[PDB]
Amino acid sequence: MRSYPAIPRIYAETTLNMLLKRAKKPRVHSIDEYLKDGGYQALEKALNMSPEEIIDWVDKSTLRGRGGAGFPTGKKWKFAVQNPGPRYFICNADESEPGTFKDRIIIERDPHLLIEGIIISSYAIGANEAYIYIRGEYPAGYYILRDAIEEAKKKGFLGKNILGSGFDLEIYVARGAGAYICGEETALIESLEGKRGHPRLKPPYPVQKGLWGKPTVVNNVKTIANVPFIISMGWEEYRYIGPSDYAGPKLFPVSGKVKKPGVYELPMNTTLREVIFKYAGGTLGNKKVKAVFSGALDCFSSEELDIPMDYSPLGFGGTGTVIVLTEEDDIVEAALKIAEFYEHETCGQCTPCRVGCYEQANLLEKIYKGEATEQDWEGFDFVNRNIQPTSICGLGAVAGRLIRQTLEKFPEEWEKYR
Amino acid sequence: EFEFPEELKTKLQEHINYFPKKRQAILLCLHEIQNYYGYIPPESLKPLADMLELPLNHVEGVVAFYDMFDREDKAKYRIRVCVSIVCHLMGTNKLLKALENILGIKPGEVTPDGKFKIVPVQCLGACSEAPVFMVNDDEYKFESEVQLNEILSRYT
Ligand SMILES: Cc1cc2c(cc1C)N(C[C@H](O)[C@H](O)[C@H](O)COP(=O)(O)O)c1[nH]c(=O)[nH]c(=O)c1N2
Ligand code: SF4
Ligand code: FES
Ligand SMILES: [Cl-]
Ligand code: NA
Ligand code: NA
Ligand code: NA
Ligand code: NA
Ligand code: NA
Ligand code: NA
Repeated sequence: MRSYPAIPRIYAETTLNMLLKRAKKPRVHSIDEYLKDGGYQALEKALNMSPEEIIDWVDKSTLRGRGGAGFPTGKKWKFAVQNPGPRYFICNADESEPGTFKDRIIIERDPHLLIEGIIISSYAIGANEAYIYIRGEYPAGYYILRDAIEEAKKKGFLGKNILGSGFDLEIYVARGAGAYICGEETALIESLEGKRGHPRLKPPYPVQKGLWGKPTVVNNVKTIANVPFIISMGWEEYRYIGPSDYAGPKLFPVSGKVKKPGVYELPMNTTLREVIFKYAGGTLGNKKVKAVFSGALDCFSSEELDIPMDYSPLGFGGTGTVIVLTEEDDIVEAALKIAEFYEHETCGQCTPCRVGCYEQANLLEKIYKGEATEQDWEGFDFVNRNIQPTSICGLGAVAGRLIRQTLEKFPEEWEKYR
Repeated sequence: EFEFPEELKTKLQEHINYFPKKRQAILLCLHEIQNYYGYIPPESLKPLADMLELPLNHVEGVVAFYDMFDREDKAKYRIRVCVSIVCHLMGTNKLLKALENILGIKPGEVTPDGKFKIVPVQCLGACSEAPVFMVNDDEYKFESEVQLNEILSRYT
């Protein structure tokens, strides 16, 4: 039996039986087991279709990006193909945001779903070279993908003239080495070109100018994973899954003070309360929910649990990452941990980001330890509001966001530190 | 001067020949070097620069940017402990205390026999199984001191 590094068995549960159909089980599903559930047949179907028709189905699916900005996938592919080739396809598997551990279970348990979607996607946009960029702290995933890619090649789904279609593809797997910024799509590309992970000024978008200056689609693991399903069922059936306006399965990583922490494949009409109480089994010790941290992006109070988990103007949004804190949990100490993350992850290109992420964390620690001066307090307020100016990526745009929200929604807890 | 052993230079070449361009293999090459020596030996950078057809400056800048790489301390086993939000809520401090009791060291430190180094890391992407730690490529939830002790005993 081919042995991989030890991986914790993250709990996974689905009501939709799609992205988690196999990945609900904590083991590697290899190609024979995947082929037996009709795997790779959406590929065979896609190869009998024009690249344009595939683009068109994916568009009419209303599929939107799962890396957290929600950009329409079909529209993204259209933009790339309107520019001359050669073109490149990149699967973004960096998943390094706190509270986020969903992309990894697809990689580790159902590699072939991902690979199948990479091939269809590559063919749709005319790319003959694709890449998975997987974070370095995911060693088992790396080795699982390398082996699954070889299985796929052996059975003839990769290489030259795949299934007699005249379409060539090699998938290369790159590893990271400790940087959340390399999940930002331009920083990822820089790292693939063998450089440091410094984000580029956008526009240009990668679909115009990306890897080696050429048109490049960067899609997230889960986005790609929906592609085999769209081709398999047709775009009409995919759009019947969940709300008309938020179509498709969504994976929700629920962590913190919950009885049943793990990954939940649910439709997007699900509420935040239903995720924690109906699906994740309630709280540890039945304590009151104080806050939910949407990864390192937002902070929801216990008065905002009856919102839907969609990109709605009044929805949770983000990536549906649910870290739960209960009534006895120090919100200021939690914010510090969020401050420490951005401090370690700024690339340093933009000055307000470089200094702001540093100083936010440095000053917030002074506050937490009760060694902050009056000016340290007022400076902390100022820098938290001034990390964003001149920033070229979304890190510097958000590095003060969650913390601001704690200040505003838990003012009485902060005053205890003053 | 510094030359890489034959069994290792082979693997670096495999990496270099794998991607369409040599320079794309820098991170895999550095993971390999660190896997072989226990750390990134400072004298390894120049020869690798030559194999990737890159300036030494370039390579050194890369080693500095990527946190997994260590140019300072050799260790047979790196114990990556998550110090981010979820593991903290669930008992990062209990794992560190248990590591202190068993191994006698704190984050940043190496055992005197050069066998274990404790490296504090950001979210390892296993937050549901917090508190999380890795021993080289192996990843685990921490439950107790006794449980920790048994796991570490497996690294000889
Ligand atoms: C700081 C930071 C960090 C990340 C990102 C952005 C930023 C600003 N993005 C999103 C990324 O830029 C881009 O939207 C996706 O790669 C394309 O995903 P879709 O497939 O369209 O969702 C991102 N996406 C992803 O797939 N995995 C990740 O780990 C991250 N991390
Ligand atoms: S905003 Fe921050 S992380 Fe993004 S490019 Fe600028 S310095 Fe780097
Ligand atoms: S916060 Fe520790 S693994 Fe995510
Ligand atoms: Cl999703
Ligand atoms: Na199997
Ligand atoms: Na990374
Ligand atoms: Na760091
Ligand atoms: Na501290
Ligand atoms: Na001070
Ligand atoms: Na990990």
